[PDB]
Amino acid sequence: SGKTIADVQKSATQRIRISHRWYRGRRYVDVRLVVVDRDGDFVPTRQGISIRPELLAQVIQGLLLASR
Amino acid sequence: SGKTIADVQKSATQRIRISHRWYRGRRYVDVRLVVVDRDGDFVPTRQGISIRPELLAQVIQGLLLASR
Ligand SMILES: [Cl-]
Ligand SMILES: [Cl-]
Ligand SMILES: [Cl-]
Ligand SMILES: [Cl-]
Repeated sequence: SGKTIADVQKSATQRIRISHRWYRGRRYVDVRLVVVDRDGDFVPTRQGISIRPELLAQVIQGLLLASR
Repeated sequence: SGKTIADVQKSATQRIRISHRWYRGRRYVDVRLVVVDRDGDFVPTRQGISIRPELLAQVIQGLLLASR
């Protein structure tokens, strides 16, 4: 599917995965909750968002604003 | 409810909203697709992630790395 850029460990069972995912000729930044399933593998969930490259700077500035 | 920090305009009917949200005493940073239900009325979808403040630096770093 997508190439993993960063895996941020939330807990023993959960991570936020930031990946590049190509779709129909555009490279999205996918930010997604991945959780360990009954087999023990982390698997992506539907709790995630696709950021096209032109919005990525605004999203980062938003997170900086949200920092304390 | 939560407090909106920044909205990133994605399409006419969509934004990526960065907000503060709380569970009882605990603050989180939430990044979420919001979309219209009724006219100009932006409701939150399950397409989003919640980040305790101590993970925010790693999410920012991932996103920056994803720009490359
Ligand atoms: Cl898009
Ligand atoms: Cl783009
Ligand atoms: Cl968390
Ligand atoms: Cl924290």
